[PDB]
Amino acid sequence: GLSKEQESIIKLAENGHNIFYTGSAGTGKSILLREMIKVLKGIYGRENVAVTASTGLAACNIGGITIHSFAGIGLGKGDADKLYKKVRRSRKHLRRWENIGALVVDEISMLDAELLDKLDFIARKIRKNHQPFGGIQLIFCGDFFQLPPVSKPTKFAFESKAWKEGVKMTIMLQKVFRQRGDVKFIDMLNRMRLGNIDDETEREFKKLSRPLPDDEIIPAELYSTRMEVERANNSRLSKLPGQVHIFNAIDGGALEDEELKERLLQNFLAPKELHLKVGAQVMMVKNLDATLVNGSLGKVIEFMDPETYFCYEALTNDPSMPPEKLETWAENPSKLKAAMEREQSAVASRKSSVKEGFAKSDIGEPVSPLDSSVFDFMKRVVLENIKRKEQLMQTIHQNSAGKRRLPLVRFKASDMSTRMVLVEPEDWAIEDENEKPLVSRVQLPLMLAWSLSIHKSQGQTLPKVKVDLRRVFEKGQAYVALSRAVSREGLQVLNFDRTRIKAHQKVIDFYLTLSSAESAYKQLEADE
Amino acid sequence: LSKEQESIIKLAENGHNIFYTGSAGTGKSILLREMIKVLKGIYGRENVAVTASTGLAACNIGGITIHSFAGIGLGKGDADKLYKKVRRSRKHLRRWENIGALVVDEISMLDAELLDKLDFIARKIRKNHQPFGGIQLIFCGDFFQLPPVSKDPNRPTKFAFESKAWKEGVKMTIMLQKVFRQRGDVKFIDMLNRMRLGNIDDETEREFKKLSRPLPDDEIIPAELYSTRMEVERANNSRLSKLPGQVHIFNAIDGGALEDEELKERLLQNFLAPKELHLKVGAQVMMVKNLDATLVNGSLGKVIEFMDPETYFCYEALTNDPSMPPEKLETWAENPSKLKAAMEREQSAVASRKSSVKEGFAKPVSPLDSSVFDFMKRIKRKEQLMQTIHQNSAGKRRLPLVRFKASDMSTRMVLVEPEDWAIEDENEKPLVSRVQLPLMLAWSLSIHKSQGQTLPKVKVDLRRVFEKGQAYVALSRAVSREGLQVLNFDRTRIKAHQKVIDFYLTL
DNA sequence: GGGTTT
DNA sequence: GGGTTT
Ligand SMILES: Nc1ncnc2c1ncn2[C@@H]1O[C@H](COP(=O)(O)OP(=O)(O)O)[C@@H](O)[C@H]1O
Ligand SMILES: Nc1ncnc2c1ncn2[C@@H]1O[C@H](COP(=O)(O)OP(=O)(O)O)[C@@H](O)[C@H]1O
Ligand code: ALF
Ligand code: ALF
Ligand SMILES: [Mg+2]
Ligand SMILES: [Mg+2]
Repeated sequence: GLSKEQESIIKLAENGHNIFYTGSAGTGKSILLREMIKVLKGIYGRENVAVTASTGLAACNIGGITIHSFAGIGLGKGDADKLYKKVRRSRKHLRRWENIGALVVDEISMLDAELLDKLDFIARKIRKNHQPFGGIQLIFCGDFFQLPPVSKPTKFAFESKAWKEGVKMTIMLQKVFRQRGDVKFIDMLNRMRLGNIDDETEREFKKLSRPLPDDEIIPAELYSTRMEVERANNSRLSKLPGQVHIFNAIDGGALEDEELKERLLQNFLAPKELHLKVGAQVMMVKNLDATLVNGSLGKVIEFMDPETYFCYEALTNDPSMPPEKLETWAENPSKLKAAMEREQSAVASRKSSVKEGFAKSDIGEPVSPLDSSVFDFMKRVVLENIKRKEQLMQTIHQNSAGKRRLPLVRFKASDMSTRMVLVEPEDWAIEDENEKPLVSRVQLPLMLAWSLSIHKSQGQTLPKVKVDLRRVFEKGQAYVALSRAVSREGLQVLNFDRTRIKAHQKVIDFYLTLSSAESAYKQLEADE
Repeated sequence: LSKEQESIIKLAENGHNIFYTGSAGTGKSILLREMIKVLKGIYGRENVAVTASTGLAACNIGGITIHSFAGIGLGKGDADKLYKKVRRSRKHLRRWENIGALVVDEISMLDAELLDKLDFIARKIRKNHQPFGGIQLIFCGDFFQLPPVSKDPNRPTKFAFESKAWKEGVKMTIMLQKVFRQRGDVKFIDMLNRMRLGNIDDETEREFKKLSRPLPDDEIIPAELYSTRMEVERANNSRLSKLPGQVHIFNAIDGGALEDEELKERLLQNFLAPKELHLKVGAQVMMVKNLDATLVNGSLGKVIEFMDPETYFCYEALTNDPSMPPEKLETWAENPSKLKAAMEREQSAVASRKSSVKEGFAKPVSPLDSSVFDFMKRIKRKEQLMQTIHQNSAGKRRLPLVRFKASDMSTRMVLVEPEDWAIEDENEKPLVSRVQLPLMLAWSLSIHKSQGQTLPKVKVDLRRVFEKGQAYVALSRAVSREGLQVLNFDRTRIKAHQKVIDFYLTL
C-alpha cells in the first residue's frame, strides 16, 4: 500500500528525471525507494543501478552500500583530480562508473557539498560526458532537518554546484507513517523537526523519562557518542545469560605517538576488546563482499572452529543426511579436514601468520557444549529420531578442544533474506611510503549493535527504544533520535532539553524552494 | 597572608611531602610562589622543580610543564620506555638527580598513571627506594576542577589521588577554606562554592542567568572563555578584526616522508599550529613552544611591530641605548653590509635542511607604526632612520616582535621565528611536518588553559561544556559578578565526580 | 563529539 | 570536545 504521493515519486524516476525527494522522518522515503530500485534495475539492468547511502547502516536499509565504497574514493579527502586517478586505478570501480545508468543516494543530508562536487567531477571524466553527472540519472533522498555532514567548514549538499546543476526536480512528502497511531506524537516530532518546542511538547517529552515496558525484548538505545554506545552495548551484553567469549585485537605497528595510534585504531570500527555471547546483536563493520558490508546486522548463533562449522553447515544443508558421514568426521578429524578442505600474495601470507595467533586456543580450557538451540532447525516416524547427529555434532565440537572458536552469525538483509557466516578475523592497516605498517589491527569485523549512535540510527525504525540526549551537539540530532520511535509507549527519553533542539536556517530557507507532490502529478501528466 | 596559608609554607619548609587544596581562588598559587622562594633557599635555586599540568598554569608560578621538566615528551609510553628516554638526555638526568623538591600545581589534570611513571623514573635515576626517590613532594590543586584529558577510547582516566605513587608519597593533606578571588561579593562565593559541589538551587540558577547582560563598554578588552579551540579561535579572530592595524599573514609550510597525500592530509588534521596565522600590532599572543628557560609554552605577550632581523638588530640597539650617537644608525641605513657584519659579530645538515625551509617563510613596502618609537617620552633623527632601515627590508620576512611578560612582572622583548612540528615513526622519521610561528592569539582561552587564572573582566560561553568541573572553572575565574558575563548556562551540566566527592570527605 | 576505506 | 613535546 504505497501512497499516491509515494508512487508518483517512483513513476517520475521511471520516466528518467533527476530527482531529489524529501519529507519528515518516517514519511516512507526509504520504503518507496526499495520499490523504485526494483523497477530501475529492470530499466537499466540489475548491475547498472548504484544503490547507496551516506552511512553503512542506512545503505543496508535499502540493500545498498556506502557511497564511498561504491565510488572507490576511500575517505574522499583529497583533490578531485587525485580521487579520479585513485578510482580509475581500480578496474572494478572504473567499470561501475562507466556502466551504471542510475545513482541512488539515501540519507543524503550527511554528504557535504565538496563530496558531491567531486563525485560529479569523477563521473564526468570517466564517462566522457559533460552532462551533470556524466549523464547518470540521479535519485537523491533524505531530510536536511536531520543530521548534517560530519565536519572534521562543511556546506550542505544542496549548496554545491553539482546539486544545483544536476537536480532537475524536487518532491516533498507530507504524511508521516512511522508514528501513524499517534497524531499528537507526530505534531510533537514535526515541530521538533523545525526547532519549535512549546510548553506542552516539553511536558509530553519529559513524561517519557519513565522506563520502558519490562518485556523480555531488548530495547534499542541511542546516544550521541561512541563511548556512550559502547558502554551501553557492553552493559546489555553482561546482562545476557551465557558464557562470554573474548576476542582481544592484535595491534601494531611503527607509529610512535601512542595516543594518535589509538585514535587511528578507533576508525577501524572494531573494538580492541570484543566481547560476545550467544544471542548478541552485532554489526559488520568491514566491506567483505557484495552483501556482507559495513552496516550488515546479525545475531550470534554460537562459536565454532572452521572444522566444526563445516560439519554444522553440511548438516544445515541436508538435515536428513545419514549420520554415517558425521561419525567418520568425529572419529577421524583428518578426514573432516580433507572433506572440509576439498571444498575450499607474500605479505598476505604474513598477515595470515598474525591472524594465526589471534583469539588463541586454550588447550586446557574446557569447550562448552553447543547451545541446544542450534539444533532446532532439525527439531521442528519413530525411526526418524535418528537425530544422533546432535550428539555426533557435540562430539565433533569437543574435538575442537585447543582450537579457536569464532562467532557464527546469522546476518539479515533488508529484503529479509538471511545468511550464515562464520566470522573470521580481519586486518586493518595504515602504512608508510615503504609499505611498513604505521598502525595495524587484527580483530573480528564486528561490534555490538543493540545500541547505536544517533548518526548510525538515522534511517532506522525502532519500536522499542531508549534515547539519552545528554551529549547531543549537532542540529537535528535530537530530532533524529526521537523520530526513530514508533509509539510513545515504546519510547524513553532521558535528558530532554528544548534549548538544544534548533534547526539550521539554511535548511529552513532551502525547504521553501521545494515542490509539492501535487506539482509531481502535474509533471507526470506532462510526461505522458 | 592568612595563618592557614603560612602554615602550609611552614610544613613544606619542614620537609613534609604535602598535598594541599581548596576551592578556586583560595590562594593556593599565591602561597606557592612564596613557598618556592623558601625551598630554593633550602635546596638551592636550581634544585627546586617548579611545574604544573598546563603551560599557562606553570607560567603563573614561574615554572614549566611537568612534561617538559621531566623530559618525557607526551609521556604516554610505559614507565621503562620513558625512563630510558629521560636518562638518555643528560640535562634531564642531572635534574632528576639534583633537585630536592618537586612542585606540581594544578595537579587535577595529571593522570594517576603519569604519577606512577614519574615515581618509577625518580626512584631509578636517584638509586633510592623512597617515594619519588626521596624528592620532597608539594602537590597543589583542586580535584573539583578539570580532570585529566585522555583521547584513549579504551582506558578511562584515573585521578592523581588514585595512584599508588600518591598514596605512598603524599604524607600530609591541608585544605584551605577562605576564598580570596571574589572577596568583596560573599553571595557570589556561595554561588561558586555550591556550584563546585554540583549544588545549584533555583535562585542561584536565576542569578547566573541574569549575567547574560553585556559587560560594560569601557576601554578594557575582556577575556573570553570557551570549551573548544574552535570557539576560542573564532573569538580571537573576531577581536583581531577589532584592532586597527594592517593584517600580517603567516602561512605554514608542510612536508614529511609520507607520499600518500590522503594519509598526509588525514594526519595534518591533528596539528596545533594553524595552516594560517593572522597578526596585527597590539595583538595578545601566547608562546606555544618551550624555547628557553623563561620563554615557554604559556608565555603571554603583546605584538609590538613586525621587523626583519636586520631592522630588529638596529631597533634593539636603539632601545638598549636611546642616547645613542645617530651616526651608527646612518651608517647601517646606508650600508646594510656593515649592518650585517655588526649583526653577525654578535652571533648540521638536517638543521640547515629545515633552516632553508624556514628562509622561505615570507616575501610591497609598509611604514612602521609610530607606537614603536616611545624612546623616553617620560632632536629625534633616530626615528626616520629606523624607518629607512625598515624600508630596505623589502624582499625578506618581517617577523612579529613580541613583548613577553612573566608572572614576576619582568618583561622580555623577542623577535619570534618559525618553529617545526612533526609526527614520527619509531625511528624518528618525520611522517608529516609543519613550519609555523610558535604563537596563537590569546585574548580568548580555552577553559582548560584558563584554569589557574584570575580574570577581572571575562565573558564565558558555556555552550559546548562537556567535562565535569569545566563550568565551575570558567565562572570561578571572575573577580566580581560585575566583571562576569555568562552565556548558555546549563545546571544539568554541572555535577561533581563521585570519586572526588568521596576523596574530599576523607580529608 | 559524529561517517566514510583494497 | 580538552591537555602534554623535540
Ligand atoms: N505507504 C505506507 N503504508 C504503510 N506503512 C508505511 C508506508 N510507508 C512507510 N511505512 C512504514 O513507515 C515506516 C517508516 O518508513 P521509512 O521508509 O523508513 O521512512 P523514511 O525513510 O521516510 O524515514 C516503516 O516502518 C514503513 O514500513
Ligand atoms: N592572603 C591573600 N590576601 C589577599 N589576596 C589574596 C590572598 N591569597 C590569594 N589572594 C588573591 O586571590 C586570587 C586567587 O589566588 P590564587 O593563588 O590564584 O588562587 P588559587 O590558586 O587557589 O586558585 C589572586 O588574585 C590573589 O591575589
Ligand atoms: F527520514 Al528517515 F528513517 F529515513 F526518518
Ligand atoms: F584553584 Al585556582 F586559579 F588555582 F582557581
Ligand atoms: Mg529513510
Ligand atoms: Mg592556583
